[PDB]
Amino acid sequence: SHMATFVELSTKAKMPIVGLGTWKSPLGKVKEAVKVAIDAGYRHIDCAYVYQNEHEVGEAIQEKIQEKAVKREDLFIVSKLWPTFFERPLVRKAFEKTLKDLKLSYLDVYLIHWPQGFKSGDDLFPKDDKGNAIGGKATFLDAWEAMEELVDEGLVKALGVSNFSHFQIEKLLNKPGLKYKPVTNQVECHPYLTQEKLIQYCHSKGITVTAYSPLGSPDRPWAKPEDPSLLEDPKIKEIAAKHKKTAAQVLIRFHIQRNVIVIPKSVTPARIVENIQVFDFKLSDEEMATILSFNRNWRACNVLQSSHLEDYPFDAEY
Ligand SMILES: NC(=O)c1ccc[n+]([C@@H]2O[C@H](COP(=O)([O-])OP(=O)(O)OC[C@H]3O[C@@H](n4cnc5c(N)ncnc54)[C@H](OP(=O)(O)O)[C@@H]3O)[C@@H](O)[C@H]2O)c1
Ligand SMILES: O=C(O)Cc1nn(Cc2nc3cc(C(F)(F)F)ccc3s2)c(=O)c2ccccc12
Ligand code: NA
Repeated sequence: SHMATFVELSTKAKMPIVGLGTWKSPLGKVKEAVKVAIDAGYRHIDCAYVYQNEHEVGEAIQEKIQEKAVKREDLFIVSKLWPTFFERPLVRKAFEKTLKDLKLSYLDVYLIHWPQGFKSGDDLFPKDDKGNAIGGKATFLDAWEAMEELVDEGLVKALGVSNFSHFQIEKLLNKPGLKYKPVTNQVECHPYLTQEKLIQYCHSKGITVTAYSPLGSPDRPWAKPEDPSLLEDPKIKEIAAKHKKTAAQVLIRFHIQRNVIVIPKSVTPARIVENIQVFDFKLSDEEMATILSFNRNWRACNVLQSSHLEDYPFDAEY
């Protein structure tokens, strides 16, 4: 039995510092993955409408609660609002489908998945005659206002953002009539993209950071052979070998020691367990400084041609 350390949010709620990622977790395999995770002691599950497996995640959670392996109050479930649903009636609807699929009566955190709004419709990635993203009318500011109502009604404990630059967070924080603040900013983070300035900014505002693709997302479709590879990095493995841990475990522990929440994905039971056995060792300061020095500003998660739309986040330095 394992328990991830808690990171305290500005709402005083306690967010487990390690969680289970579920993107690319196939139907069939994801339900068992969630169950294994829960038995191992995971309490934080990272989900999303756009991952299209929330119902199987729902099945697993429901079955675990019923068989009394875990209570709802101790689970920490996060999901996200996809950019094609920023318009107010759509925000409520998408949230309702997410909540239904997950068989929950409330979410612990509901995130804006990406800052840029997309054209509404029966289409997740609307594009033009080329492959250019088509933007929508409603902005993340519009969306947030609708999301704030979910909090007012007790349907969501807290709100957050994902893939936001500090400029975009500045925009949200200075928004007139702001009712709720983001408790986290979920962004790609790993030794090739250390996010030093964005983490500094977020923490200075009482906003935690959730590190996604911490293993370099080797199963991302668009991966290309020349693309860097964290898990195969010999310097990483070298440090791993020293602590009698795997490369993955070092890549997870890295975030823990920056007080950054981290959500590695796996559907392999052995790996799921391995990924949470990271509270029995420490990386030295020298090791941390070394790992930080690997920064290459390389984004594994940057495949969509969307730099023309107004709220594209990665043009900003941070
Ligand atoms: N925009 C966003 O908000 C956003 C974007 C990307 C990701 N995320 C979230 O963050 C999660 C993690 O990111 P990601 O899924 O891109 O990638 P990731 O966690 O960096 O890497 C997942 C890959 O690593 C493998 N793996 C897992 N544990 C391992 C271990 N101990 N040793 C070796 N290989 C291991 C997995 O294999 P198996 O499954 O075959 O074991 C899988 O192929 C996502 O699932 C999602 O929840 C959010
Ligand atoms: O979404 C995940 O969790 C993983 C994720 N990432 N990406 C890369 C993306 N790049 C974006 C850029 C914008 C932008 F805001 F920049 F316009 C908006 C939306 C996206 S999706 C995908 O293309 C994708 C496809 C299916 C399922 C998940 C994903
Ligand atoms: Na990492």
